[PDB]
Amino acid sequence: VHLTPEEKSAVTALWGKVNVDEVGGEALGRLLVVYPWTQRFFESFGDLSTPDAVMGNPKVKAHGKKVLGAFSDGLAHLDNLKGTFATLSELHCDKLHVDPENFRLLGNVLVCVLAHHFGKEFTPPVQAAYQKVVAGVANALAH
Amino acid sequence: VHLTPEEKSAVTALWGKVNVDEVGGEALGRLLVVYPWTQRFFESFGDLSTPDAVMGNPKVKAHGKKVLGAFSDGLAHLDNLKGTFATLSELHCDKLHVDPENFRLLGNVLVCVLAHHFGKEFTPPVQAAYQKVVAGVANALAH
Amino acid sequence: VLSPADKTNVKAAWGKVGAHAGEYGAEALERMFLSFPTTKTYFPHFDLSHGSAQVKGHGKKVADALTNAVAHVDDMPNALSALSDLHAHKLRVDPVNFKLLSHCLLVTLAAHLPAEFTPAVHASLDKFLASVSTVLTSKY
Amino acid sequence: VLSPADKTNVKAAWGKVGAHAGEYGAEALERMFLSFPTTKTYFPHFDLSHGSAQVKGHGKKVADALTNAVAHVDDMPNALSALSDLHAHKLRVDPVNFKLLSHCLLVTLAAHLPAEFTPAVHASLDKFLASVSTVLTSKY
Amino acid sequence: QQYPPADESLQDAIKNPAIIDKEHTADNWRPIDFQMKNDKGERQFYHYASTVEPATVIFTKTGPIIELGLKTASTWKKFEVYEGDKKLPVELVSYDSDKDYAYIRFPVSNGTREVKIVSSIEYGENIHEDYDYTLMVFAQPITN
Amino acid sequence: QQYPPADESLQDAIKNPAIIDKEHTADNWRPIDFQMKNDKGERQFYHYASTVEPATVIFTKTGPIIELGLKTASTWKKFEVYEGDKKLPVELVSYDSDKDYAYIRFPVSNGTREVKIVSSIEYGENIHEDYDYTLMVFAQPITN
Ligand code: HEM
Ligand code: HEM
Ligand code: HEM
Ligand code: HEM
Repeated sequence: VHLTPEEKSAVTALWGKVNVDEVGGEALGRLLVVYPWTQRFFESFGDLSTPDAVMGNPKVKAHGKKVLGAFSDGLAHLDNLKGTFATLSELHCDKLHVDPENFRLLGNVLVCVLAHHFGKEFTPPVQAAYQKVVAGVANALAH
Repeated sequence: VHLTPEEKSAVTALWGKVNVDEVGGEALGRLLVVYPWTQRFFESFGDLSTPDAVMGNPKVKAHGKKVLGAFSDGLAHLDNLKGTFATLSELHCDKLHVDPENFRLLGNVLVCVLAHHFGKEFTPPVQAAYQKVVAGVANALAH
Repeated sequence: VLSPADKTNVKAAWGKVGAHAGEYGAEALERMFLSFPTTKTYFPHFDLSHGSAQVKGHGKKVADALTNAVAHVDDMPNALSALSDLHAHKLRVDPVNFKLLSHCLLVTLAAHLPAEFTPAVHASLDKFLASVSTVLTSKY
Repeated sequence: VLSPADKTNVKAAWGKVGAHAGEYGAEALERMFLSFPTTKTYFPHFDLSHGSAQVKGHGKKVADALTNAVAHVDDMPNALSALSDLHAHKLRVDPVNFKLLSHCLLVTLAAHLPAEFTPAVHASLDKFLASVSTVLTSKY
Repeated sequence: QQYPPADESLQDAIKNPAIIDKEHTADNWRPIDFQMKNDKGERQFYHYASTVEPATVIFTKTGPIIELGLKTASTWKKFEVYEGDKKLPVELVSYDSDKDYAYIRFPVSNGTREVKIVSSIEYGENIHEDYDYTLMVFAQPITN
Repeated sequence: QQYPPADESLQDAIKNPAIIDKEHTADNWRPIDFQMKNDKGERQFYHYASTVEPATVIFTKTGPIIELGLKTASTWKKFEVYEGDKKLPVELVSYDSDKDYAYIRFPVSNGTREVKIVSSIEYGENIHEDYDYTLMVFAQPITN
């Protein structure tokens, strides 16, 4: 990811305000509801029959925190996304058989949740910075 | 591209029977008709208003031969697609601004033209071999 | 969204398929499983060997469903309601897999009906299959 | 393909946008041009600086067209006929760009209407925008 | 054989097989335009979005009848129509199963210019919304 | 004001404003199923795909009339209907502009079991196809 020092500062500043316990469950939860085929991969999590069931599912919330933390690791090692997400890439490809396009979907859902949380503070220049980060992570997982 | 020696032999054998003067114009022509937004990139070629106009366009035919020859170069250097298509990748990205998804579309159209030309000879094991080649070329151009 | 021309192209072309629809459906699946092995994970209950009785049988059901879809192309959601239930609600099939079967169907039709597989017909069939895929992959 | 629930979600949510539809349309475009600079090549006649009078004006036309589309969601092809002519026949806009504007619209709606942007509403809006995109990008 | 009134629960009234895909064209009729307005004078968007324009004025010996096509019929709950202060009888004459359109009728007085609508929607996982006021303003006064 | 007969060019007859989105429900009528067959005894797929099932038998004093809904009306050219050997008059009564459906009517004899169709389609960049024979076989003999 090619980010200018100003973009890194803006991205890091807002990420420090992120409710890490909540934002991850909302992003993953919304992935499963907005793109319902993704529920197939998380059938071990149990009841995913309704929106209220998904968002209230403690295993969706628990796993969402893992995904956010994965993104937090990505904010470090921005010049080496391929190497850091290599172990996760192999998991999602070889064991889970997740299609690359879905990584972009979750990335875009996280951005919608960030806008939902921060509102007017999630300005267009800030979003543009996060789009590069989520695109970088998606590509890294697809590598 | 990870192809077994049997797959390389089958791919090379059918490629020697390919009418290189014709197949490229048909593939590119069909790309423009089946996926009409691709006509925007080839607006310098002139009249693309109808199917008959596209398939009969000598600049579509002339350029189609360039694309086939590019694939023929790809059948060589199968263990180094990224390096061989590097110069073309930069052209399509920096100058033309073509979206990666379109490379997969043209690849799949070429495969349909190969089936159209060879019929029953274009067997499922052979197609499977060509799918790996077109996916490799698409990924190389997207790199 | 299909034009009147698109609908006509598809209907006329599919009429020339006729009794061999089940044969092409079977062949398209065979091609999909070989070309795109990740699609095999949706059929673990099948014996996915070549010339599989289940794959041949399934191809006929897939062909009959496509035939039904072509006959009701103007209102596919109502016509393919149970099929959407199966693929979208129960199976939760990833839309990427529908693009792969669609491409394999086009490959099969091009190989068996070259006179009918013109550029214009190709365009309309790809557009039709994309609409069928959206219907089968949407919870409505 | 939208469910009755999807249609209702979109209509109810869009009613709460109201007179600020032109403001969100403008903001969604601003976000698209900044986030995805390849989309700027479609507007070389525009001054693409921030707070551009053309971008603000265009946002209102885009919002009014989305409003029209929501009001005729049951039959968008007939309602958006001239708009399909512009985008599909004349502009030949790549479908990838519609996904980008759609995402930017969702980002804007989430930021300005957080109480309305529930998971269920999110789902229906994404589905609606995808249908609008297919209509505008298809020659019918 | 007895179903709820279109007034109280349109989504339940449309299940009646007696009106599913039933013909409903009149002998004497005229198309009429209208606007849906909210309490703040704005366009009431949900109702504009959820109604077929134009509506139909049907001429009968008992007075003029307005026929309105309502979209997403399976999501509508209450749909009460008032002429000024008095509540009008709402009848479901036909339900289009293919597109989920319900066609309702209600009688109005001669020279009626506006009619008040009190309605709600109810669907999905307990999603419920009340529209306490919508004004259906006709393009011209209703006649015959 | 004069348009080509539905017989000769359906796609041109449907442009007539006198029948665009016109009401066409009958007083006395019955739904009737049918099959479209080709010269080889197979289903004639284009016609099965391009017709609304069921069709309608309309009862009139001059004999029973069959009403058939034809899809992609703007693509149909010739659509001649024959009862045995004799050519029947084909009338376009309504065209649905929103879905490109044309509703045509033709009179048949009492106890008619099958009717012959000679038709063609014409569209796009000079694409033309003749269907010299299609047999419309009714589920029961037509009565009243
Ligand atoms: C950039 C986006 C994504 C990130 C950062 C991410 C990250 C992760 C992480 C950190 C784990 C935990 C691995 C472990 O247990 O050690 C995981 C597992 C998993 N991921 Fe993802 N993932 C992403 C996208 C997706 C998508 C799109 C899907 C499918 C739609 C998916 C499906 C799964 C599944 C099914 C598991 C295993 C869960 C379990 O068994 O507990 N992931 N991923
Ligand atoms: C794997 C598929 C493709 C291959 C192998 C390929 C290869 C080539 C080649 C060999 C050239 C000639 C470069 C030169 O003049 O030196 C070229 C140019 C070009 N390509 Fe592609 N290409 C592919 C896909 C696409 C796609 C999908 C598009 C857009 C939809 C596209 C748009 C263009 C355009 C507009 C030119 C310049 C033509 C001109 O100005 O004469 N290409 N490509
Ligand atoms: C052209 C689009 C498709 C059509 C028309 C189609 C049609 C059908 C039909 C008719 C059935 C049987 C319904 C029944 O007997 O209840 C079926 C089942 C099934 N489909 Fe599809 N399908 C399509 C795409 C796909 C795709 C892309 C996949 C995933 C790769 C898929 C996976 C399955 C599976 C796993 C079953 C159940 C197998 C069984 O019956 O034992 N389908 N489909
Ligand atoms: C949500 C989907 C979209 C809607 C509702 C929409 C709506 C509109 C409207 C209403 C117009 C003006 C029509 C007129 O005045 O004749 C327009 C023009 C235009 N659109 Fe879109 N649009 C959409 C997506 C896109 C996308 C993705 C692009 C490419 C990035 C694009 C590029 C353009 C361009 C270049 C014009 C002409 C600009 C001008 O009027 O000077 N549109 N669009």
